[PDB]
Amino acid sequence: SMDKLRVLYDEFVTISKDNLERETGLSASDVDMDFDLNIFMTLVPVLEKKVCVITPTIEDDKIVTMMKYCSYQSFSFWFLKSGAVVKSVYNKLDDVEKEKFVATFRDMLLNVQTLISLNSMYTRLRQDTEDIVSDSK
Ligand code: NI
Repeated sequence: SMDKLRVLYDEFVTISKDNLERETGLSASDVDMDFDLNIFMTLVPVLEKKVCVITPTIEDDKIVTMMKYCSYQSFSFWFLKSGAVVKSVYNKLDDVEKEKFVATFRDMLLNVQTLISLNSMYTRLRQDTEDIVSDSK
């Protein structure tokens, strides 16, 4: 599940870096997928509120809208470098790579949705054990 995300995330980063460095002239900072997963998890709720709920059948134009609301300065590889958003990069792509980028972003937000649900199972199992420990004191 982290496995299919790391494929997507690395695609998303390769595409983003190419455009970001070309357009700004600045050098990307180092990738930390884990740091960026946290950022993505904060972001999913805010995209669902700002635009619409994220379902596996969410339409292209809805994703493309969400790309306006995702700031590269928040992520490891672009930390505080410039004001670029994901749409800023979509807009520099040719019409073929636009479809790939929409697919990659959509599929990445889906894997992040499944990562959120798994994480709140891990915390449920942890509460279930913590409740046992304190129900002796
Ligand atoms: Ni290009």
